[PDB]
Amino acid sequence: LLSDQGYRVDGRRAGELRKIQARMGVFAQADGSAYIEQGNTKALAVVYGPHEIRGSRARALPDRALVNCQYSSATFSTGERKRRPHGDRKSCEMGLQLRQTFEAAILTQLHPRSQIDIYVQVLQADGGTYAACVNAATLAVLDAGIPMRDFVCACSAGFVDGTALADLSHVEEAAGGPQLALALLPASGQIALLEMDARLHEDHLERVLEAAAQAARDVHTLLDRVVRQHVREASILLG
Amino acid sequence: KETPLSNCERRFLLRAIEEKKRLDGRQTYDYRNIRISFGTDYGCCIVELGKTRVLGQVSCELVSPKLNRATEGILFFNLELSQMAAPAFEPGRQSDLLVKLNRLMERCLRNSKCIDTESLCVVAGEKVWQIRVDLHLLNHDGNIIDAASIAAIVALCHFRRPDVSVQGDEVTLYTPEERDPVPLSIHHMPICVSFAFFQQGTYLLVDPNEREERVMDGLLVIAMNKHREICTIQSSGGIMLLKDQVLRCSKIAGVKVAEITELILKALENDQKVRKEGGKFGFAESI
Amino acid sequence: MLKSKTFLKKTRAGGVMKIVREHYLRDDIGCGAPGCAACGGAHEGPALEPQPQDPASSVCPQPHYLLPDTNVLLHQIDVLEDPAIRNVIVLQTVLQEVRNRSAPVYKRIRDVTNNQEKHFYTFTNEHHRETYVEQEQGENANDRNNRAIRVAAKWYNEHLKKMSADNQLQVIFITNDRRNKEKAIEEGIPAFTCEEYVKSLTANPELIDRFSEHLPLSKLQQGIKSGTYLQGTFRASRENYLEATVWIHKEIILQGLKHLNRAVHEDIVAVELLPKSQWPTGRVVGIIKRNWRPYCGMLSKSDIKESRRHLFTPADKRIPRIRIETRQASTLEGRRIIVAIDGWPRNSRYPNGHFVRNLGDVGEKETETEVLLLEHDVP
Amino acid sequence: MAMEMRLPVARKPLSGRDTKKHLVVPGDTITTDTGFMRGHGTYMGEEKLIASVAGSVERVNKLICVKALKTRYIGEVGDIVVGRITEVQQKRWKVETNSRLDSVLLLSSMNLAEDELAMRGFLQEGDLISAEVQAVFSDGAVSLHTRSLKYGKLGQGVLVQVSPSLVKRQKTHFHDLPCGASVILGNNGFIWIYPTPEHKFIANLEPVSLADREVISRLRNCIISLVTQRMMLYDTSILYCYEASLPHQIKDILKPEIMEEIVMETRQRLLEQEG
Amino acid sequence: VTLSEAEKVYIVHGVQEDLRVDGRGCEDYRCVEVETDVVSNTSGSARVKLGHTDILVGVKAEMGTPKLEKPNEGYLEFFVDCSASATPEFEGRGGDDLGTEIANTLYRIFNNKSSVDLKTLCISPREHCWVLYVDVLLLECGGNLFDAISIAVKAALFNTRIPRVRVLEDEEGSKDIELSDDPYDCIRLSVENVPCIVTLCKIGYRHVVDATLQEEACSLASLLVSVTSKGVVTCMRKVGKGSLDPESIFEMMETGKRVGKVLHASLQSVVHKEESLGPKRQKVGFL
Amino acid sequence: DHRRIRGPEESQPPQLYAADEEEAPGTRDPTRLRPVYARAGLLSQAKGSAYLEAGGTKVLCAVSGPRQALRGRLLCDFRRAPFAGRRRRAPPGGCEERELALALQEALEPAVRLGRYPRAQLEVSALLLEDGGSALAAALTAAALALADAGVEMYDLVVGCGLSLAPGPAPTWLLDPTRLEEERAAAGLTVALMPVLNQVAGLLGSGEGGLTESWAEAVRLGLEGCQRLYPVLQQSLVRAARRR
Repeated sequence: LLSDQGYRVDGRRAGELRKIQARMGVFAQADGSAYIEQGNTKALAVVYGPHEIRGSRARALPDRALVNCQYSSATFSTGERKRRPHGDRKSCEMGLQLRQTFEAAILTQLHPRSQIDIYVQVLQADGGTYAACVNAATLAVLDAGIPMRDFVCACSAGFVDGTALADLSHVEEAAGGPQLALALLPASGQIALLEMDARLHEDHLERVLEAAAQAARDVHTLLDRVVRQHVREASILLG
Repeated sequence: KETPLSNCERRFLLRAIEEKKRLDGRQTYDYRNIRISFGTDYGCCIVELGKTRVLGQVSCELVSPKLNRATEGILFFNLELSQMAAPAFEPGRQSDLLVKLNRLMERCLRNSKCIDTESLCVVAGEKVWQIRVDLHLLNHDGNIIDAASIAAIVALCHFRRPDVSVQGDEVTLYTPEERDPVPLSIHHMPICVSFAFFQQGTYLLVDPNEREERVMDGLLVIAMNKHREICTIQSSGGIMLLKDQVLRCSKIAGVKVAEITELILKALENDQKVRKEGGKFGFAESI
Repeated sequence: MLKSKTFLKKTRAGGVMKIVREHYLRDDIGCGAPGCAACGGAHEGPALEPQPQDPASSVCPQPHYLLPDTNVLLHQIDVLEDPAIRNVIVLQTVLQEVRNRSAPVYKRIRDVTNNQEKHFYTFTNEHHRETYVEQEQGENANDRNNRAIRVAAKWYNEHLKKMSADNQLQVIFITNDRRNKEKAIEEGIPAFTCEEYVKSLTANPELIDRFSEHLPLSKLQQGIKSGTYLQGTFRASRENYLEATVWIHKEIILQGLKHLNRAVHEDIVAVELLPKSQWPTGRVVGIIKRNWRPYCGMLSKSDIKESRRHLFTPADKRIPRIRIETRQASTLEGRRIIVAIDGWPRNSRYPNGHFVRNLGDVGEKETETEVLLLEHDVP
Repeated sequence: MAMEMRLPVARKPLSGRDTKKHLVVPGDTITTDTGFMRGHGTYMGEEKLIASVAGSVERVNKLICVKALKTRYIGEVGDIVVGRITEVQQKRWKVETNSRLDSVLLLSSMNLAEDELAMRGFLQEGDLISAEVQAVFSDGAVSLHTRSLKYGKLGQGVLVQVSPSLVKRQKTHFHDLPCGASVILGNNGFIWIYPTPEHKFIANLEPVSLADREVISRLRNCIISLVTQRMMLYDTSILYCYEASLPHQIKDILKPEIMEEIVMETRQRLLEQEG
Repeated sequence: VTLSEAEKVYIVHGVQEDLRVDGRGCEDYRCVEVETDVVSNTSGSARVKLGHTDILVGVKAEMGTPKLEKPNEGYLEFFVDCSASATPEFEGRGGDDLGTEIANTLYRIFNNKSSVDLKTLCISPREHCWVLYVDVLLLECGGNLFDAISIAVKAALFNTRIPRVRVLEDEEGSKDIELSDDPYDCIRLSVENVPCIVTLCKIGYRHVVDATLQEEACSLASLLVSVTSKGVVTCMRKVGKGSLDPESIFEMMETGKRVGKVLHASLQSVVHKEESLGPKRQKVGFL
Repeated sequence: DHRRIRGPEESQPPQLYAADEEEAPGTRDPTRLRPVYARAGLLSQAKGSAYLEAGGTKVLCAVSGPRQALRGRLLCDFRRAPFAGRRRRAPPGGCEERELALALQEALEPAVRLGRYPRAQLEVSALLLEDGGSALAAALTAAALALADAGVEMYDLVVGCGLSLAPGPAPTWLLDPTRLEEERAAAGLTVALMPVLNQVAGLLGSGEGGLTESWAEAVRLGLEGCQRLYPVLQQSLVRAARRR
């Protein structure tokens, strides 16, 4: 049982999100640090900013910056203990898609011979891991002041019983089967990244994609408040 | 150590894209002429997508099952880039493209529920079939995704496993001399179609080859079905695209999966009619 | 408001693992009655027929509503399907407990619920902010469910009194245990039993309704060589599946599932003799050699469209019904499949088995041909 | 020997802002009046000026830019800077500041083949130097030069790294306080604290006396407290922080309550003598 | 390479006269922050915050084979992920080096058989016992790395709640296990014999408790002493490139047991203040 | 995994299935050393080598030469032989070997001066053939002698001895135990000091139970043992130099 009489397992309808709270500037030792939580999924993101290349100096590109992303899950995430060394295949992909989304809109043009590292550590996974990681990395980058095209927000969506669902939990990704996560920058409506692993029929596709994008826009209407609230309580202390 | 592309190569090829003309002479919506060949033994296939050869092999054993999943069989995939395929494919250097192909193939042909896992269980908790498929990239001149998906589906269709008989607790297997090996249970045939996006989503292309991948900036993969169900999609290359584009892309991908499913069925029928009358390898349609 | 719920469930891999789920509490849950204006009006969904015409109150009540317990909903479903009983509010906790307990009861309740004419309103009590309860430590789950049902009933009483314009709509609570009715009186609400209400409604004739162990084979073959235990082949009968025989090479009759210690048709078993006053009757105490084979048959699916465990009726009548663990469960319906058994645990009435292959739909020539070949074992 | 543990106190919003500075987040639109040139920290999109870093806006008669709150150090011409030496290359040294690249120091600027092997001796790998900025290379790398003899290899002292957007653009950064310690307020995020010399380079490796050391270590903790409470960092602020630090002993001022009362008293003094 | 030698000689002359760079004495910790039960997917969780350095420890419960050496009671397992969150110096492979070493030390700290009562962890001997998976995930390394890990693992083992399981077994296979309800679970570990690590890093003639990054980098050698509550001393280690003269070992050993008494009593008081205060209250804050 | 010949999946040692009660070895003098047989320069293709034997404990070490402020870095690798001890370890190992390698590296750098080796490295390779007793100390001593015969500059040799505690009602420290005396043991300690400069170079010892006085007595007894043990190593290295 997933959705009957319009109500889900968590007790929320098909359109609304989870409760997500993002905090900026955790680790003052680093450059940019963000901690976000979407329901019970905890995500932590650290970016060390545009520092020069320390070793292996042949990697540097002459025109644009280089973006390095590494995804590491905690060993105590789910019930079964999993080991991040010798379990690299799932992670290698999750890092390379982050590399794609943050070479998409980070403006590498302004930083020649520059390395930007984005490290994301997940502390407690409860479904929708990828969207939480992308949102944490976006808040972390906008801490450190790397100038980018647009605020980046990601979410997920499923399709059960003729209705689209937004922001799945672990239960709904477990039994259901249709997952579709996307990363979106809302100033131009351009979908930055798609992920979908399903048996979904073609005639429904557009519908769930709209709902997915709609959920992403709701994320953009929430985190923005946090960012503005944060930057407002910067300026009162300055001038 | 690979040879770099000229500036004039880039300029001339983009100018060729701006008037909707490829290099070889086909249109924008044309796959290259494909060819399916089979090996001697069961489950060995060679797919030519057109100057691009992919070898496919299916092996199968009896392994004790995983503890959480006691009543179905395990699928285990390995797509390994051979050294002969490209001069820059030294072992350990190309990890990124390796993971990006491997996980896509694994997600498609596992989470699509393409071939049955529940038909494999012999004794619950003790003995179960375990299917390992191996795809080798032999020649690199185009989509490894499309040719790999074609080779994996053809190898899953052509493979046969030896019979086991269960009587009480006795599990008695037989040699391929003693019993005919049964074919494997398949629900449907999902397949991958690759789309190339050029200069921020203005120009849509199908099936880029080597130069056509070096000049592009966007790649998209749509996996579809005979019954026009979409299995998996994945974007790569760092591009930004509107949803109208993927909505028009699903239709063309449906037409293409229908045609290639026709080609695979002709391939299997022609190979079986060859092996009914003396035994050989059965070529297959190259159109 | 957000709260958190904690479970300590087991796994399939014989293991215990913790679960923490989120749980939201919404404010906009409507009461389902148009007499309230704070909820809003006439949700396009099912209503509760405001100011109902009296079906037959006539003895105890005013015009009112019915709110049942779990056990009355499991037992008096034949009473509650009847078109005379017309306005009943169903809580979500009771419905989920029914979904855990019995499949076709849940099926019939869903089929009455989608029927508009018999007005049922399903109430999301688990997410309403007034009615949510937390599990106090030192309390079983059944006690938590009973206290939740009682608190929601008191909430409906207080909500239909004050939030309405004038308090003229009561709520009625139905139970089986009279002690639960005493608890409901002591806490709050008026209540009645199922039997007293179904008698004193009015207009009677429309609504008068209401393991043994298995010794290991070493001790078995020791007792056979030494004495009383005697081995043989098992044989069921097509007539009565409670009755069976064992050949000894002399035949021994054995009946009852307590005596039929869960051995399938053609096996090698070891029988103990009963005392001679209860007769040549015997009882299975051990299994020497299992001898199973894949059976043809059909997969009768349960009415839950989401569940995994399913029931399988084989081809010949000699084989007990097999419970399997598939996920396909929809394309297999109406097609003859073959199923192989894997063991019989102590706990269940039925064995456990597994799917192997699909043959074809029922009625086609090739499918019935290969089925009648596989049943009589022609190679 | 006593140790202390405490429960972690949750942060409080602590509010009157009274600020009209105009604030943008990346993605939204700057108001376009015709006759703007361009800005840094923004870009052109669909013929519309779109800001690209969250922060405040600044408007000049021709220039419209976005000022962020935490960036790394940007190359500016007339600034003095402190840096750490990383590598010793053949014709130049590599100096690390909190800039987007490691800064380069050519040998031709340093006031002292005969130079090549002796280059290692008088400027050790890993010391601390202070210099003016000569010019900026094309790719954004910053080049620095020691013109006068007030620059050079530093003494022994102590170093504190801060964010570079928390110091004033005010002249005469070299402050020798009447407390007994001199301080260099770099235009990047470095603050250097060293005891004052009376003689008015060579490494004076004699031990510094105890009162001078304790004054040096009182300035350091006040600078840490100021940058923690996110206030501007300049000379009179450091003096009022020293005066507010004088009642408490030195170890205890990194407890957050003492930090709060020191910053409140200092901000009150700066506001009441501001005007 | 991390700091110059003039500032080295300034730090050592500050050390010899009882005023370091922050103004602490010879034998004084800075403020230590201990937070109980952060991660809500574990059996036990702790967060520990010292200045710059951050250590979070999660403890789960699992079932498994006890061993063959010690058959009738259970054991502990440690894994340290020196993550890429702390420095880019250890990013892909350098973290598993240092994250090895710390883990090894913890085995020695728990190689007592008198450390934690392992006879509590037995379910039924030779068949099923509990395995405490203790995982140490440090967020940011800021100096004096071994103290905060020990404080964190002590706090996390205090928060550890293990569910009460009794296993019924029959003459058949019968793996049916109860997992009784009511999560009351009074199998809380007796932590009063679990030791804590104190470093005593040596800078000059004087030895210094709780060096920072500068104070470690100016130092030659270091002594690593693990002290229990009462007076019990488990393993000692010399860590460092430099040498160490013999009477300094005895001086640092006595100072270590003194600091150990102070730490242990203060940690017990603070964590009892946590559980005394509003387990439904306090609104646990990681911001 | 696939670079070695695979065999069975899971194997068990016979001693756990062995049904016998092995007696304790009894009572001895506490300062009863084992006889020491050491010789240096045994190997040929290595630049320097040493072989050390003590009762039932055997260890061999060899040093690869220097290869291409700036400071030398000796990285040391410690492999145990796969047939040393009752149970057979995996040929990579991976858990305990890196733990002993850190003890080797943190005990050898006070010995080897590295200002005379800019931008170079040294490879100290120790191999433990028979785990008869004190395993870490014999490895330290043999690595010190091999580095000395190899011709790198030092300040002093490194002499190390291990200790152990019998778990009786009166805990009495034992010096240089055998493997059975470690199997019966509760707590074992290992020290190593340069005897001329009279400074401890590294101490590593796991505990089971003790008090601060007892650990101090064990440390000073180990110092006495190493100072006592030194001259045999001296005369052996003198004879090895006379072969040159």
